[PDB]
Amino acid sequence: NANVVVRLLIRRPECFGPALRGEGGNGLLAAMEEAIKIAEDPSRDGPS
Amino acid sequence: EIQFLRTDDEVVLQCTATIHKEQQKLCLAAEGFGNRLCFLESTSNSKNVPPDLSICTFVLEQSLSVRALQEMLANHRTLLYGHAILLRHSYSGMYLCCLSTSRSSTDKLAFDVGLQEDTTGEACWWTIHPASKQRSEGEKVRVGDDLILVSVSSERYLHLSYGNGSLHVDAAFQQTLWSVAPISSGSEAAQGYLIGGDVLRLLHGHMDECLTVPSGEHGEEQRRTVHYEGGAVSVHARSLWRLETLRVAWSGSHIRWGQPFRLRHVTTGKYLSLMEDKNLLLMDKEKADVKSTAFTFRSSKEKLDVGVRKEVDGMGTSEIKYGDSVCYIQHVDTGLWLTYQSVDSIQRKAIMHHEGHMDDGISLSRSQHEESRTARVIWSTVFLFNRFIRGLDA
Repeated sequence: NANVVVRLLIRRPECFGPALRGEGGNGLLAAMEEAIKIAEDPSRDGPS
Repeated sequence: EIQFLRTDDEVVLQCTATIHKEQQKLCLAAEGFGNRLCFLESTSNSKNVPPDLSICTFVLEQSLSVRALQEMLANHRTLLYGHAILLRHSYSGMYLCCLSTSRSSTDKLAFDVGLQEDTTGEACWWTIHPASKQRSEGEKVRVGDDLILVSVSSERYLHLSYGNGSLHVDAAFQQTLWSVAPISSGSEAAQGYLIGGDVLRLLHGHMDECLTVPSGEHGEEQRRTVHYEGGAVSVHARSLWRLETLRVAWSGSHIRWGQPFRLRHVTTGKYLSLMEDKNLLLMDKEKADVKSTAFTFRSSKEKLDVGVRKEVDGMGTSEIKYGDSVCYIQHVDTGLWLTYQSVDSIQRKAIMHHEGHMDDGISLSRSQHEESRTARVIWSTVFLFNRFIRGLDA
């Protein structure tokens, strides 16, 4: 059940999120820093 | 009734491009010595720029099932969908593979695609998956069909990188359909008969003068000229010529009388052509148009034509015989016959005359594989070492 899941995930790279899509994705490390900055920012964290 | 692609058949892998509103046709190419990476050769601009199919021709060596291939890794048949194929480059003799080392260009997971000497390992093998809904896993392989190839080693589709400024073949999970077109069939070929893409010498007269360019005095402008010469040039590399058909598909078919083609000087890499001054001059690949570079073989000196033939998909009739047959070259558009100037080693010039002399017959002699390979290596090496010298001079 693991090999099939990995094969499907790599077949559809959109499942990895914008950071890991591979189309100019910044990367996991930059993505989580961006998410932290969003966390401090009230406008993007909440619906407002 | 309908042909099926089988092993030991020489094929060219073709892909289509729709860049900038325009439908372009491309083929997979890779030089043997030097760069092992693979580039794309344009085939849609065949009229304006001649394609170089010698490095694009591939041979289908074995087709094995996935389980049989796995057992082999643990340790003349027709292609069937769902099998593993071993692609061998015709010129180099090496095998197509995934390199697993990438340029890291715009794709996180990409693996570059190149040529590999060793057949061991699963990197060389590729699995053929039919893409069309009509085609089902286990169907007979169609002559005209679109295939998606999956790497055995990396499970990455062979695709064209559309986003990159320069189009590149790469192995990734994004899929692109590839169309295979037969170039020739080795078994059905007849010995002693001219075929497309065969390196040969043009011999004239009993003195056996060979149509060649001047020697290695390093002057490109006068190397561009052509003349009849005899002596050791017949066993020298300058007398080597290759015949490329104007058609792409089934380009290895038996050449017939009145069939237009192109002549390329293997050592120089340039193509024979006729200028407006009614003089022969080798021209560059970029400016080598179909009109100027068109030449044909006609059985008899008589000017009356037999009309036109209908092009057939297959080897065809063995209508041209090596040595025994006597041929006369005529430019397709102008209709003129190139003849020796005769105004006087011998160094007799080649001129374009619609009357010509009585003895304008040209015999055909087949070059050896080793000599053809050596001439191609010489051209590909002199090009690189001229680029290096120019860079150092700058």
